[PDB]
Amino acid sequence: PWKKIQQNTFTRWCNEHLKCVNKRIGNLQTDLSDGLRLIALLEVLSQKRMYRKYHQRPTFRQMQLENVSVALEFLDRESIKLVSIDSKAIVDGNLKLILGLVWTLILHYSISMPVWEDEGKQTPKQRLLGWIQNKIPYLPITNFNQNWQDGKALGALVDSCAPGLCPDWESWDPQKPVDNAREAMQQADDWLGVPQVITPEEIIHPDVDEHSVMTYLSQFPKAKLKPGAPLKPK
Repeated sequence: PWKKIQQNTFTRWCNEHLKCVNKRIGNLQTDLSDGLRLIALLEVLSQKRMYRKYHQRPTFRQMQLENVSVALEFLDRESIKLVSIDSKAIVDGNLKLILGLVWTLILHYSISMPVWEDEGKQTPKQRLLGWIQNKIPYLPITNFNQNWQDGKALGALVDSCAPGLCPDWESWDPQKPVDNAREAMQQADDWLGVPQVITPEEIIHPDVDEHSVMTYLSQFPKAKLKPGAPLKPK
């Protein structure tokens, strides 16, 4: 069951981007095969259009391979190195490899490229880990799994971005993981506008993979306080 968390998160992350161009993925293992959603997703992330024309209604496997080819040449031109990916992998629904592709895109567009203020030559994992640490310097943040399990750090992070959103996170009962996670995230979703690409039940699970957590947490650096945010002190 928990072995679907990365798939779930990666799927939500894609939909969050695909909605603006009115598209959505139902099944990650099969909905990027005709290459149309993959192309759409790339156009949104890079804000650039494809180098050549593609088939807007690929019924045949050939047209799908050609379609993914457009998406893959696009990545090749942007100098975005992919891991063990060919068109055949996407079109045939090789789950493990398309997930690798999504993480590659997530890593590139969400952590490597973006401009981040709040001051936070280093691996992407280090950059995000550095930004987060700077936000809550009173918690030893060294990883993207165990540090978030009790759900208190999530409250600490949200309140750090907008002091007053979760002011008494420190007094939160550590043995109520989901309630802490939900509270923190729902507030981040509401007033910091970060989508819950990973759910509170998943973020605290013992098996949660660092990638899923990084995908969700990679959304805080560019987050901004909304107007009318209910803030309460001590």
